[PDB]
Amino acid sequence: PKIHYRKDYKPSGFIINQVTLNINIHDQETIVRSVLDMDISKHNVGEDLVFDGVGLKINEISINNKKLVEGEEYTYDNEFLTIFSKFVPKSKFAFSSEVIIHPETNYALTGLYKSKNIIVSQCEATGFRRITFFIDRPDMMAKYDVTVTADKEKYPVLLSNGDKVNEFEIPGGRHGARFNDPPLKPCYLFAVVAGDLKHLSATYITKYTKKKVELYVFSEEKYVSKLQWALECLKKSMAFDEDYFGLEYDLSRLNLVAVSDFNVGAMENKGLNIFNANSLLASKKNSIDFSYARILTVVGHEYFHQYTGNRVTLRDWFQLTLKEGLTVHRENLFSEEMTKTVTTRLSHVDLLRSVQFLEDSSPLSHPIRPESYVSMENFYTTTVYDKGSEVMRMYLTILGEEYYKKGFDIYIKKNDGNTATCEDFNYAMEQAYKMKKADNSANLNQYLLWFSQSGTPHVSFKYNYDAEKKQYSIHVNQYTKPDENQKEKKPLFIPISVGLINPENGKEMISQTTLELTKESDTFVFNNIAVKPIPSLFRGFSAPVYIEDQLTDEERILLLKYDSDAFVRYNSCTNIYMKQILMNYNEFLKAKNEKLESFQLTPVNAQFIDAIKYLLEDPHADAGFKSYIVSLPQDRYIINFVSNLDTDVLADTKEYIYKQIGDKLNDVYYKMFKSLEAKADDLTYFNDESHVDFDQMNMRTLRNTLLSLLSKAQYPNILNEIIEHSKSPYPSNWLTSLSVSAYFDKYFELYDKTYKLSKDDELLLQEWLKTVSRSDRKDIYEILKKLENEVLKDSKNPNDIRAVYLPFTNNLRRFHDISGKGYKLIAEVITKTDKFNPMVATQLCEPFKLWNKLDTKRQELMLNEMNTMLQEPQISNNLKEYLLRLTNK
Ligand SMILES: CC(C)(C)OC(=O)N[C@H](C(=O)NO)c1ccc(-c2ccccc2)cc1
Ligand SMILES: [Mg+2]
Ligand SMILES: [Mg+2]
Ligand SMILES: [Zn+2]
Repeated sequence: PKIHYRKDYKPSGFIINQVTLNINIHDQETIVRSVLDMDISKHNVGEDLVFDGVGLKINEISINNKKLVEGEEYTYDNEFLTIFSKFVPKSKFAFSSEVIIHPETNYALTGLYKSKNIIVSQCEATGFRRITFFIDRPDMMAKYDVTVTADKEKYPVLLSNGDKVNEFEIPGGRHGARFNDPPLKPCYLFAVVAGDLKHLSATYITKYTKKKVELYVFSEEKYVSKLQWALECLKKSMAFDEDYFGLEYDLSRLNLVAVSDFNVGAMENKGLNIFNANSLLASKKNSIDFSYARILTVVGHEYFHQYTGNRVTLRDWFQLTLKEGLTVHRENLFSEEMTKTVTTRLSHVDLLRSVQFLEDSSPLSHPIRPESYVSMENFYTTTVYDKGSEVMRMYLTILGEEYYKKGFDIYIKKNDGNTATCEDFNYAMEQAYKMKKADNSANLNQYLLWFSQSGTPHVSFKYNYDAEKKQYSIHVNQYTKPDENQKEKKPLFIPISVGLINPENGKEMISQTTLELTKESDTFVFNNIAVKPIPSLFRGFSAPVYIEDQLTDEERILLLKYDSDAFVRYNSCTNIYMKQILMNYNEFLKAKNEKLESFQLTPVNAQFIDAIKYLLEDPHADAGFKSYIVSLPQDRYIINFVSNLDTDVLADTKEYIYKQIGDKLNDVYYKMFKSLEAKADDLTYFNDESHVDFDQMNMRTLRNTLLSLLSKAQYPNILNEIIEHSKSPYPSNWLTSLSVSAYFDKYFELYDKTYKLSKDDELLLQEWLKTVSRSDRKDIYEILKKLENEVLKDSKNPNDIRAVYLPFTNNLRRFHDISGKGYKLIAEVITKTDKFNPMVATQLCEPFKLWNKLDTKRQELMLNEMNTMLQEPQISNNLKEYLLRLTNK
């Protein structure tokens, strides 16, 4: 099993200048003819010519139109084509090949494959080698001339990168289209699409050069009515890149295409972006609210790649976070500006501190620029993407908007049209840093540690106030736990956005301030501080760290009520909850361990409950924010703070705390559920697909959150509200009515009712599957078996498989059943999926990521299932490598 090392990067001994492809799609096979115009590079040392080529059936290969013969002149082992150097020309030459591939049975969804009745490619990272021979690495830049042919009736729409320069009929009911794409690109940005596609289109005029850009969004005919929001999102994306970054689209056309079978959300192939249908298609009748932010995010993300990834590309795959962290950051700026809701930023933090922090404290922990890899398909992690985006965001926090924009433009101007590394970006930011600090001595050398050092830093605080001196001190300490990547962790450049709140009137006591912590510890002193403040720390979540604020619950309540920063308010709430959770957890644990006949639990702080009521009853407070304060922290966040976590004890702990708060606030919750109805469920724009109101969707989130709390509590006659809710036109509402009805005898009636509403829309049915999967049912294992037999069956669609099983794995009480039956079940699904789609099989391993954080019995149960999966004779490279790293084998 070959390990690739970052330190080992060396340029190729060859050059590929021109790619000319003929892709001939037939019923039982696809024939790919390729001519590569090549040359010898300055780094060449007379080596064999070795192409990547995986699963290809060779008809013939040639050099300069002379047929090569197997054994004497070349070898092929289904992975590498090796042409012996004595037969490799010493100057410019042409290599040609004809291979047969089989998209119809390509269920791994990499290379060229069939999704329903659409032929589509997915080449990032190393998929182009599954289509034809190539030196499949992103620093091999070439020009592409691509012809596609196919049955005209089955495949009337043909697409590839660049301009369509010819269309022609072919005897036998076939037809062809030729696409020429002169600008250099890496092969992972190649794409082809063939199918009976329908479209919506628009013309966009660029802000400065006034170029007309044709925008096309495509789907199968059945779902063409779900394309409108995507087209709007694309127009929004283009405008934002223009307005914030001064960047215009450079091509005459941009196509977006939805397909049903896709391993991830979408892919940024140049001028031809390809999407999981669940991240492009929506309608108000057939989609839950979450779809609208999802499409905005994913469309935005692939568009922003056109600069950060496509025009400025990667030298090698170790630089992945340079395009992904940066593009996620750009998409976050975009979405925050489009939604105008504080919950956008909060949702990203919530995801980072649960999922990414868990990864970073797991055996899988890696820095955002790893030192090695075995599987590129396993490389696309929340660390690289989401911690990457926070590292990219910190530059903006450090520099401020004006100088950040200056640095970013330096990066784009200097590297446009070329490959780049993480150092190039840091260099550009450093120039802006020098400008900002007004001295050419300033540098960001220490900042590079964010790329190389793994683990989550812990930042802790102590305070001092001298009333006579009016002098306030913040003592700050950072620490990163040693792990397998660094025995000794170095201090990072940590920017700490801070405010000081006057506790008597809630007002700001200082101007905007970002502390630059660059040592293991520092003391920051403030003069003329008239009264002892409450510090507002890491505003906007200004660094990806564990925050230990060392504040009392009284101080945290004051911030929650009166601070100006949404994240600090939310975090203060989070911290109050965590203190309660840890306390009650240990009390339940003791009772379990000692087999106590009686014991005491510490109640929830009454002033905290009062503060929640205060905020809920404030008509000017934000609905989305309100939904966060009545929800306990995610389980995957909590587990970062507890050793040997007993999931049953945690379930009892959460139950107690929710019941404590509900016993006081349920009447408030109910009053709000009712008073919010009018605005939340307003139908005025239900048939306008371009009208999207993120505040109104947040009101529905709040209502559905409250309905869940009230239902669990068996609030008097709440079943009436549930039934009425099931009749709402909004799928977010009537799917919610299904999951909250879990606690009542009407569950299977709503099950059938909502299934009937869902079954005739592919994506809606998948949302229904998720709702059933995450239902809080005691008979959930029987229900999953029912889903398997009646709906899922032997579908190889990753959306179907993920919908049925992943939400269930978040059922704390049931998935972690002490019998191990839940672990057994998902391991069986992983092994089954691994036979046809290793990438998705590895995704389905996600619940096992915390295995060594659980109680010893559950660790053993999980470890056993992973060892069982590892012993399967037919285990994929993906799954084997992943489980070996996860189990520390
Ligand atoms: C959600 C968000 C938008 C952040 O990301 C995604 O939807 N897609 C990613 C991505 O970065 N798109 O730009 C992405 C991730 C992985 C692949 C891949 C890698 C190997 C093989 C096959 C596929 C391909 C794409
Ligand atoms: Mg093959
Ligand atoms: Mg299907
Ligand atoms: Zn991306």
